[PDB]
Amino acid sequence: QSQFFIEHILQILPHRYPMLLVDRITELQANQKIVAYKNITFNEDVFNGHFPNKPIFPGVLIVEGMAQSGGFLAFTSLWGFDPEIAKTKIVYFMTIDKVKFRIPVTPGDRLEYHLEVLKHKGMIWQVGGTAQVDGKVVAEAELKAMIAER
Amino acid sequence: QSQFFIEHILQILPHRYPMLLVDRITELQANQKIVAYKNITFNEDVFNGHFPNKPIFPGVLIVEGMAQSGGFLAFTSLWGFDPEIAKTKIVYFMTIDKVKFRIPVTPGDRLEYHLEVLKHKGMIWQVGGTAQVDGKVVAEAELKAMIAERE
Amino acid sequence: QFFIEHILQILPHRYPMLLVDRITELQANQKIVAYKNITFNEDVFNGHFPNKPIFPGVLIVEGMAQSGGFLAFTSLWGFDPEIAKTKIVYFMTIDKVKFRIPVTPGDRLEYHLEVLKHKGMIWQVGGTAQVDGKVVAEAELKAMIAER
Amino acid sequence: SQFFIEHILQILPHRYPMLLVDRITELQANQKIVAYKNITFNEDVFNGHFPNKPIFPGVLIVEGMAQSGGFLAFTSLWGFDPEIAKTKIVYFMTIDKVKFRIPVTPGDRLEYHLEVLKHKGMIWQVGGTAQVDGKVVAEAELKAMIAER
Amino acid sequence: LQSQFFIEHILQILPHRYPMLLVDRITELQANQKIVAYKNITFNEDVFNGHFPNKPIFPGVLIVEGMAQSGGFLAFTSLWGFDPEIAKTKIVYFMTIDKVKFRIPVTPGDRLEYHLEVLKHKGMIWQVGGTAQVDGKVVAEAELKAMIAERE
Amino acid sequence: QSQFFIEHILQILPHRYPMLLVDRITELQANQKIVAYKNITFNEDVFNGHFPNKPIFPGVLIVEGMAQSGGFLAFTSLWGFDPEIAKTKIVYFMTIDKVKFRIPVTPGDRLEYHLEVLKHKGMIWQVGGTAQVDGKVVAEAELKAMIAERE
Ligand SMILES: O=C(N/N=C/c1cc(Br)c(O)c(Br)c1O)c1ccc(Cl)cc1
Ligand SMILES: O=C(N/N=C/c1cc(Br)c(O)c(Br)c1O)c1ccc(Cl)cc1
Ligand SMILES: [Cl-]
Ligand SMILES: [Cl-]
Ligand SMILES: [Cl-]
Ligand SMILES: [Cl-]
Ligand SMILES: [Cl-]
Ligand SMILES: [Cl-]
Repeated sequence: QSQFFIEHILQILPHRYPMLLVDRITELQANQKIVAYKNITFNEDVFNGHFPNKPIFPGVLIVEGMAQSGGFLAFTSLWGFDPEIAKTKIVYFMTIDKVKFRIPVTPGDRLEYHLEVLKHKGMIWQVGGTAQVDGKVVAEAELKAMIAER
Repeated sequence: QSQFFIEHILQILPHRYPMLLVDRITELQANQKIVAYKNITFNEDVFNGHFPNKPIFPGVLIVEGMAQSGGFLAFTSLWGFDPEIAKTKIVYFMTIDKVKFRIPVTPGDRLEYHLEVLKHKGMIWQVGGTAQVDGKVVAEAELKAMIAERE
Repeated sequence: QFFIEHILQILPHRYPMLLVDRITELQANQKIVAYKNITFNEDVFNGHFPNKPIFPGVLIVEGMAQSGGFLAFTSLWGFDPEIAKTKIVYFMTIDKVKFRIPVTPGDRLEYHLEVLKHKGMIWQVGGTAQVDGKVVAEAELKAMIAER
Repeated sequence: SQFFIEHILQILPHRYPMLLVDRITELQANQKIVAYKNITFNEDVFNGHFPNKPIFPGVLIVEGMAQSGGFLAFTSLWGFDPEIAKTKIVYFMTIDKVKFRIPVTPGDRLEYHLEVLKHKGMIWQVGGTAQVDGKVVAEAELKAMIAER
Repeated sequence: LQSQFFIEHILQILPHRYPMLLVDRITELQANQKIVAYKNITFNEDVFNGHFPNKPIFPGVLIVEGMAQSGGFLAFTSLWGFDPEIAKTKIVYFMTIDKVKFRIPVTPGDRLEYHLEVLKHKGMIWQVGGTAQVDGKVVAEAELKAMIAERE
Repeated sequence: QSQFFIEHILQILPHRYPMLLVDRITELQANQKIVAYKNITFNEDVFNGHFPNKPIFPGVLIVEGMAQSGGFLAFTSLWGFDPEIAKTKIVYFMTIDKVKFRIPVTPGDRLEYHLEVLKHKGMIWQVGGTAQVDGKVVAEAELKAMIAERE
């Protein structure tokens, strides 16, 4: 497909509350790129501690959302939307590089992940891109993952 | 004076996690109307139970969100943006009428509240409006809440 | 009576949105009496409100809808956990609700719903929420049972 | 003789999700207390105790009796005094003769019945039962120690 | 029957789940005799939000609960060995708790070690006693009798 | 000093539940290095979703933990144990580089943070190091953080 909602995302990723950080897929081009996003609301538990009276979505969780997006891209590229096969795979994330945070993310923001395949050799996938809020780059990162059996 | 962010909301409304359901205020007209919104994400505890495998933002919480929007409008119309006064006030729901849910709200939606003051007298405010997602009415509601000093 | 275990087999709601603990009375297509205990040990109170525990008015209504939901499921298909696991419930309308007394921890929130009208999966009920014999709230609502 | 959650919050230092006393229905200084905690499915504890079979932890029933006994010990000496309450801490040294007879589930009103067995200085020993609708669901003896915060 | 079991194995034997599964690993196990396990204590636990604000103390009753779960694992395990399918139909219940003594407060950063020994077993009835230790020191003492019952 | 417990960490770091991922500091050298750790237990909410029936501590949270240790070093380096000045600040992640995840971290693990100061000037600190479990490197990373006025 091209558009995947939360119910579809749930069938592909093993992630669940409170670590499923991708609400909807707006664009998906097999083996090339994925545009998705996660809404940022105050009503999230992480905001209880990050930080009191100063709600700021954790930079490491922006990268996690990006990794998740990359993982969905990789998986669908190999087997498409296949819930059955999804249950038998795992995407190990081996490395993270060139991460830069330019603007803080906060409640009310629509955190949009933009990832593209940088390299794919065998079970290894290298993805990179940015996270954006209303058109502006809020962060960037590269990630390398390996695909294996669960 | 017309747009407020989560920090400004925290200084006005007494609500807190997991019952602070307004993330940002986009426009505000004293004693008249207010437009605000709350982002809906899967990463909300309410979804563990509503319902398993089928994330649906609870209709009653959409109404709560509209009430809180009215509350913000009510408080600032009264004392303006005054945190020290807001600090010791709570808000009680008095009545709810003519609410209709038209479209289910799910993760990924930007729930936009549109409230207009139908009548107010002292601490008693009567608002009515809609909750919208991508310009479409997903809910209609009318409510009356009371602002009161913690005692 | 129907205890939490039975309620779980019929209603699709789960933590932290399952707000009915026990069903004390049930009369098909007529009325249902049930309740939910209110204790400080509930997450909602962390935010409603700090230093002043007030059970949310909208949750009192949710508790009434669920009570009504249980009446709809059983009136429709009897106590059938199998048919129940395929359905969910949507709120359609809420009207004429009034809150008279705040519900707080230590209260036994009793739901009293009667059937006003029904047709197919669409049920309209109304009644009150009571604490120690006094009406703390009134309400009318219409909900729809659907295939998830 | 009757304290509601706000009063309880001013005396006990416990907070969510460890404040296990909702209301105090009876209190005789140096003698006894009767209080209760409502049990509802809407409690986080039930997610794991246990999945598909909600049962209020027996050790949490004891904790509730401890908190009640500590509330008794404290108010007996200083009464309803929020200010002093902040300068003291009632922790427990021992717990004994505990027995569980009936499982406590969502829908039950868990009533704590503690009495002062003996006390000397800041060391108080209470004991009694946990009851649901008139029946004994548990019994226990505890020895608290009141010290400076 | 092995002597070391990790969380993956504990999850298959005990029915407890978040936030009441209080045993993270088993370091030694001896059928009908004893068990040594532990639970890591971190600030990132919901219980510390209210016990207590600004002064995180791991609840004494939870230390006891942890010892009971250890004894429970030992009991079931001594009887059926590592049998997940059967474990799934049994459940251990507290019958009594006696001689509980709290000696030292447990706090975030501590490794709460459970040392339980079988004082008497007879069918589904098990009486165990032991201590909760932190860095070699006894922080708690307890004794309890449990029952292995049917889940239905 | 050289060792701080949870009560000291609370008075310095702005992080609270569920994002305070450092439990104890075992070694600290002003402007040079720090060794701290966070206990890993199944009794953590994060494990409900990462992942069901297969608890693994999130790699990004391991880095976050290293960042917090660095932040604790940075602050006490410039102000010592000063709770009054500590509450007038937060820390912002600026960059992360060279992170390798070698071994999965699970309940029962004592996640040890080893960080050294690579560069530092003003409120800008650059640290790098590893996260260890029973003396084995389970991860590596470099990061730059900034201590900023709460405003
Ligand atoms: O160690 C694991 N790493 N990654 C799992 C995983 C799987 C997919 Br599919 C994915 O898109 C991503 Br991102 C993952 O992290 C893992 C191990 C077991 C399970 Cl059941 C799930 C995940
Ligand atoms: O320190 C204990 N209990 N409570 C302590 C405590 C609580 C709050 Br509230 C407080 O502000 C402070 Br000063 C305390 O020491 C304790 C003392 C002994 C054991 Cl064996 C276990 C716990
Ligand atoms: Cl950050
Ligand atoms: Cl709904
Ligand atoms: Cl209300
Ligand atoms: Cl139990
Ligand atoms: Cl304790
Ligand atoms: Cl990971």
